[PDB]
Amino acid sequence: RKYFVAANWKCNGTLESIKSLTNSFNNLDFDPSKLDVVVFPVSVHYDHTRKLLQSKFSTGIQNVSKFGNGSYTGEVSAEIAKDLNIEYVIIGHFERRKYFHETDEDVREKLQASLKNNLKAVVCFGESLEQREQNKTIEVITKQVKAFVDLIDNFDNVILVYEPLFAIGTGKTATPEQAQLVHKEIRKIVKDTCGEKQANQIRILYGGSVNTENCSSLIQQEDIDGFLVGNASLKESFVDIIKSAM
Amino acid sequence: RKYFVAANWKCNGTLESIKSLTNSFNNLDFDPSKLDVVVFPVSVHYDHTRKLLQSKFSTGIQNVSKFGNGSYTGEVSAEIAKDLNIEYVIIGHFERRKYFHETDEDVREKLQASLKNNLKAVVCFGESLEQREQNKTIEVITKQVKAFVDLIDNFDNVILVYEPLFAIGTGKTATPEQAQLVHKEIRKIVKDTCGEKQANQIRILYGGSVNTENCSSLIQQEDIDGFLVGNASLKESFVDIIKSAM
Repeated sequence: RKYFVAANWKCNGTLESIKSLTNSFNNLDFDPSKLDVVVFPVSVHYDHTRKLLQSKFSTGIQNVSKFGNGSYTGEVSAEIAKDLNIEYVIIGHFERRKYFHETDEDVREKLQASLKNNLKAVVCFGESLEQREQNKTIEVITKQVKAFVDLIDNFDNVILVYEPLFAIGTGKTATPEQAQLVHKEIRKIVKDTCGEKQANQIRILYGGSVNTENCSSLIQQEDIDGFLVGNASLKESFVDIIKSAM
Repeated sequence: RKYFVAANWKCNGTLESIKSLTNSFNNLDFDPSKLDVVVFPVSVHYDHTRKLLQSKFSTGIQNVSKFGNGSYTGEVSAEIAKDLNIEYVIIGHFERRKYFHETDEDVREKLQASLKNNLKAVVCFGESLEQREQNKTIEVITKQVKAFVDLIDNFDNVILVYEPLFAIGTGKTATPEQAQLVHKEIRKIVKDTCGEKQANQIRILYGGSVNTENCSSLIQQEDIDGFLVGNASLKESFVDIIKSAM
């Protein structure tokens, strides 16, 4: 199972900060055939970032439309992404489910659209704090994963990301042990619905808060195949996070 | 009052179609100091387009975030738009109100963020068929415009667009006279809430179906200062539509 480390720059960056950042990133010597390292800049920053990053680095966009080409002002369709040779796309990130009312139905349609166009997809899901305290974690995640999991035809092209919302900006922290449990269950769902071969083939990333300090203990976990890094990916120290997966 | 002709390519285009289209566009000879012509490509297409189009053409993006930089995956902030020297942004296009639940609230915050960052904004609004059959046109439009009109500090940097939804995809057609009445009322609203000077300065574009045939009859109208063109702007004949404003 090939490790997957992704940098979700989210809504951050300037042409200068990116030029400076990608420069550091490029100094890290790693074998792309042994590790997947993806960077997701802001859509308008894609071209700039892509030119600046060396081939060993994959690039994608933080969101894609559930509709195809057509009258949908402000959207980016998978057809357009394909035409642009954009490799990955993030779908269902909690920030979009939260602020932009994206639903599991949306996540499903977006995934289907992405795959139909040969885009690799990093699909996110997770439970809120309320959901965790009510002890509905497994339940919620099962409903979320089962909302799209039956569309995955190739388990190398779809990467799942567990976002423990209950730990993001709530004063709480997710421990490697806790993530390991959830990951194991997420993988179990995939097995029971797609098969063991698939379940062992698909990468499941930790989408919680990752930093130079906790990355090693997290990646160590059996069912944690890497992570979707937030703010830490906006600093040069991100390479040390990539290193912990080499 | 300087005429304003915009091309809202919406979610359309491939690197090749754009290369070809901008080619035609560049052939049109016009004085940018006398006429404002703006093209709004897909975010991931901005750069490609900007490089292909000549200086005489202004460019912008079809949407902008109501938040600033930070944790908002998939969004583009005004701060980022400014760093990239993106001149215009479209806000409140009915397509984002319809499919992406953008509210007047969202439009206000997006406009504010836009101006705060020195971006020029093309703000859209308009009533539905249901709302027109109930004779609530002026009422609805009055409510929409008054949701953001007080934020306008420079009436050259904000462009209003009246989108007659009741005539978009309903089989009905808006006549230059009908549009004119609304336009006059919209301007009247600005006059009373911002002053006469401002009112005669701000441009109010027609956002309905515009084509090589009806553009002249529309631009003729007193209070119609140009248009936000859709599918017609994806064709070479778009130049003719520009000509009708020269």
